[PDB]
Amino acid sequence: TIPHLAIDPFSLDFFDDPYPDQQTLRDAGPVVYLDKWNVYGVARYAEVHAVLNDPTTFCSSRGVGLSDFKKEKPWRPPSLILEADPPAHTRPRAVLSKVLSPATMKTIRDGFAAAADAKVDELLQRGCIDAIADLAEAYPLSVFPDAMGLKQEGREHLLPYAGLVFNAFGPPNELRQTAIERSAPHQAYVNEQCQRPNLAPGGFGACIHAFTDTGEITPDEAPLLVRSLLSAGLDTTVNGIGAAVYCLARFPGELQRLRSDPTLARNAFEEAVRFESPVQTFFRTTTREVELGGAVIGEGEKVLMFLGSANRDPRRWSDPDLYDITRKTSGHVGFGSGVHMCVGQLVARLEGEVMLSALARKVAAIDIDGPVKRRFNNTLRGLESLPVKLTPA
Ligand code: HEM
Ligand SMILES: [Cl-]
Repeated sequence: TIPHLAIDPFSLDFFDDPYPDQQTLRDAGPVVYLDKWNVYGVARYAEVHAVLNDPTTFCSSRGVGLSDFKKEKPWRPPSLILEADPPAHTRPRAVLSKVLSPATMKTIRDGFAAAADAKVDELLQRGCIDAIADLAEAYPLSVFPDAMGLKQEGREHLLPYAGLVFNAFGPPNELRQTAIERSAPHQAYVNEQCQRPNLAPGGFGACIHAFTDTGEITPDEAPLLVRSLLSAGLDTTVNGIGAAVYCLARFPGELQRLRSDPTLARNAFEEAVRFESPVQTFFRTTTREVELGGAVIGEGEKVLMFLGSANRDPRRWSDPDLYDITRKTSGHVGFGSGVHMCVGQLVARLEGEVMLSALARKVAAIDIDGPVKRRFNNTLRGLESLPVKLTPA
């Protein structure tokens, strides 16, 4: 009843060009079995959305990577938010929601926007830049560590640590095992910065620690919730902003529409998140035998969700393979869906909006002028290098 496929969604061949294989996965059926890793897969929007929105049946506390925490030891202490189910999930989630809330966004927006405008002005003086290192990486590095309240020393560990986290959700392939082999210095740095005395007043980290007396979290939970933001909040935005720049370089008609109405900046970024889905995949584990899209899945089984595929499923989207900055993107799953839906989405959108606004107001053309290089990661999609020439407006 369930078709078996040999596609390896964690192979470099897949990362290099996932879209044909994702159509094969969607068209094979609502539920597939991936013999390569002995997991179920769902690649259509309908089933991905259904799985995300039934956390009781498709739980996260046994890991959202391939590894089943009931069978293997986690490579690090489990996340108190990502790798927790209700009810344990609920109060830590509420704390991070209030830390990364609308009020916090109002406090940081002006500085995030000034930093984006200044970066674009700087890049325009250079003309020919690498939109990854010099923009997608440089801009979040110029705002997010400071907003966290991190000291200056040691920030070179942040991107390696995040790459490690997202590789570690994958299977035990060379990407994962190499990342884990080199991880000790990055974990040591990150875990240390999660302690209250190392987080500057008023930053996201100090705000988490300041929530440890309401009855929602205890002081011993705060370091791991800081760890969540340092795991999830930098590399994702790098790939999201890089995706948006890549899209504007490949779809010049859409750059021209954005220039003509810079208030499209926020939707242009959201559409980039749908179109390139920086977080491509992750898992749930079934807590019982369940029927999904006509197929029966046993208890204790890993289910791989293809978020990027769901965001390109023609059963849900018109012209899914077009980048359209006026698309109604509501319902895309690039930030997830349901109780775990990205708690940092307002930070992500703020960064992407103010960067695309700066581009819309200051740049007339973005032309690829060098070899484009992909960055390979078990669960993130993004570029390693994006050489562009920026023409000033
Ligand atoms: C374009 C940027 C981003 C993308 C594409 C993204 C994507 C996602 C997705 C798909 C999930 C759901 C995971 C699941 O259901 O298992 C998620 C959760 C989460 N994200 Fe993001 N994210 C982004 C930015 C951020 C930022 C900026 C932060 C923090 C400042 C952050 C922190 C978190 C946390 C803590 C969770 C766990 C939430 C929970 O389990 O309740 N993310 N993200
Ligand atoms: Cl760690």
